[PDB]
Amino acid sequence: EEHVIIQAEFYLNPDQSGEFMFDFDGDEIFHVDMAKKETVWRLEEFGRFASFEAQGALANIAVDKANLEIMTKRSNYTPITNVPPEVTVLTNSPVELREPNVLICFIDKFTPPVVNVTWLRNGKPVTTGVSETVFLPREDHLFRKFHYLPFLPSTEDVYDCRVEHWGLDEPLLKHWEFD
Amino acid sequence: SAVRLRSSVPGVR
Amino acid sequence: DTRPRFLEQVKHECHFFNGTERVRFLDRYFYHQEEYVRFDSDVGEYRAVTELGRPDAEYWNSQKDILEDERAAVDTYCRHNYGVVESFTVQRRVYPEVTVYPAKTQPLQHHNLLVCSVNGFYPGSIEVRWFRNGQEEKTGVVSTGLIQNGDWTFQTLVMLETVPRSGEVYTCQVEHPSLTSPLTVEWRA
Ligand SMILES: *[C@@H]1O[C@H](CO)[C@@H](O[C@@H]2O[C@H](CO)[C@@H](O)[C@H](O)[C@H]2NC(C)=O)[C@H](O)[C@H]1NC(C)=O
Ligand SMILES: *[C@@H]1O[C@H](CO)[C@@H](O)[C@H](O)[C@H]1NC(C)=O
Ligand SMILES: *[C@@H]1O[C@H](CO)[C@@H](O)[C@H](O)[C@H]1NC(C)=O
Repeated sequence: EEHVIIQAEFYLNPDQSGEFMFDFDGDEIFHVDMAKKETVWRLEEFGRFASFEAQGALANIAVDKANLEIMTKRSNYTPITNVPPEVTVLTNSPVELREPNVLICFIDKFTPPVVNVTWLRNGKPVTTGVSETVFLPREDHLFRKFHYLPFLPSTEDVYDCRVEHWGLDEPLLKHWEFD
Repeated sequence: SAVRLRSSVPGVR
Repeated sequence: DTRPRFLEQVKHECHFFNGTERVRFLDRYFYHQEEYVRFDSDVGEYRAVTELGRPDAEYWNSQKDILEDERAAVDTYCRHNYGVVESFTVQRRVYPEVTVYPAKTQPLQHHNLLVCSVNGFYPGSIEVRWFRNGQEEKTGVVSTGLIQNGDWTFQTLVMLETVPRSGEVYTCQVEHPSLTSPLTVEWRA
């Protein structure tokens, strides 16, 4: 098997969250920002080569919501079982003092697709420059997610990715520091 | 060119 | 928040073999993680995966228009979309940046570990091997495995457990589809 393309959707109650994305071999091609009704390409350049009418995603998500209602009843209101995430913190490239790098917080193998993620520098929340992906599908039908923090490596700062999820009894902190 | 979506189908009530 | 959650997922999958020469469409519906009904182009009708999906299989199979939309999808959906995105996905090639540096199994010791850091490559299939004085070292090799960065690049670290001696030349060798010949990086004690 050479390649797989997947148009993956979900809808979650009672949160009323829906997602729509396309995956190629485990990487996101794009997703639809449901609130803005706009196609968001994972890499900038993708959108120069291709287009997607975001409106069609909204239509599908509406069907998914109706179907969730139906299936919820069929199941006799059997709820999802929380599966807490595995969390790993790593850098984009080998770290050198005062050379711009990126911390990656990889949050894997969890469901439902709801998390609170915070970057901490010296124990304090940081938000400047941060970015994140949507919930990405796994072949076992759990989810994964990436959060990113550009930083200037120094011996002065330590970092943590703090992840909250209903499957965890307390927030999970994964640490990173120089050396 | 345009990516085409696969419709999701309404189930039975 | 302890309110119960309920999740519906749909995955419309296109599977490609030898480009668009052989293509399989798998339309999948899930309640939580449980796949309950699917259309497989190999079959050409919906089948219930669990009892939960029996009503949908039976109804959707009664709707000739739905069935024919599903049957055409290998062409109008899978083959079409492959055409649209293949130039920046299928054909994507990013060569790795390779670095070699010493490390410690314990922060207090001397160096007893060599790291070959392979960063920023696409696609994921890669072969990384260690050589000492031109002979491949296959013992004491350990790795992160293949790591997705989530941004259409991968990385991997491949370690050689060794105590370097003067005179020795170590080489990390990398083979990858973006490369027309092996990329090698030398390190000397
Ligand atoms: C993420 O954090 C928020 C805030 O604590 C939690 O969501 C709820 O926030 C709203 C107000 O913004 C309120 O409805 C609730 O008071 C919060 N939940 C609780 C604790 O009752 C949310 O639960 C957190 N998400 C996860 C997955 O931990
Ligand atoms: C829900 O309850 C009905 C009535 O007892 C039963 O027929 C059906 O099997 C149940 N569905 C389940 C257990 O998912
Ligand atoms: C792949 O396709 C080529 C031309 O499209 C064909 O000649 C070849 O038989 C295929 N490869 C296989 C089945 O090994």
